Amino acid sequence: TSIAITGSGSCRHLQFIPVAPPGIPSSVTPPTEVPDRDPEKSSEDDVY
Amino acid sequence: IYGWRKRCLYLLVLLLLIILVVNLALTIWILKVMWFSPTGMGHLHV
Repeated sequence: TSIAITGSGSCRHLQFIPVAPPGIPSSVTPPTEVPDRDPEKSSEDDVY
Repeated sequence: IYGWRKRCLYLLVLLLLIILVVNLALTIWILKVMWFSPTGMGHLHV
């Protein structure tokens, strides 16, 4: 009745049975890079 | 002359005044940067 030839293993990104798939995946949102910097400080008590 | 006697007397009073003023300034400093409490220096306890 039906034949479904599908990829796997090293063919993960490949499907070979034409089902007419219109699937268009979205794009990964760019996350803001958050580098952490801890330089030394002179005392803010110098102000007082 | 009691005049210059009194003059130097309250001149010495002035000198003691300035030493007291500077001492209070230094002690308010010594209290501020120390976060001083009867428990101890800062938020810890010695």
